[PDB]
Amino acid sequence: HTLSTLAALPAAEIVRLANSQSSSGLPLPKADPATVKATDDFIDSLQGKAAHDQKQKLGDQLFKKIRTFGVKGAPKLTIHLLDSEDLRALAHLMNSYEDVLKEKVQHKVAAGLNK
Amino acid sequence: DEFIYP
Repeated sequence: HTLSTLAALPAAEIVRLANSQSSSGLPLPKADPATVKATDDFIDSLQGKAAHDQKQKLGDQLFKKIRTFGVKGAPKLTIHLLDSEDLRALAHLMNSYEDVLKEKVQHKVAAGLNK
Repeated sequence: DEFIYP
């Protein structure tokens, strides 16, 4: 499994593979548990809000993270990710698996989805 | 730059 083949999977499958430590070939670092719990508490905090309100609040952290990556069209990429992925899994890529997230964003830039 | 969900 390469980084690009992995970034091509849904966030929930990338994260599922991370936790099932048969990781003899998974280009993912060991997640920090204080970070994993802060992200899960954050997502817990959004349960019960309007879908629209949940994507805006997560989008805030997500857009800031894509702008660090150096990619143009980070709003459009941010919206597309929020509409195409599991919110909780995406936040785990954002805070814990940033390089996979970047490989996934390059896949979308390749589809002209930032334009 | 401001991020907003439509």
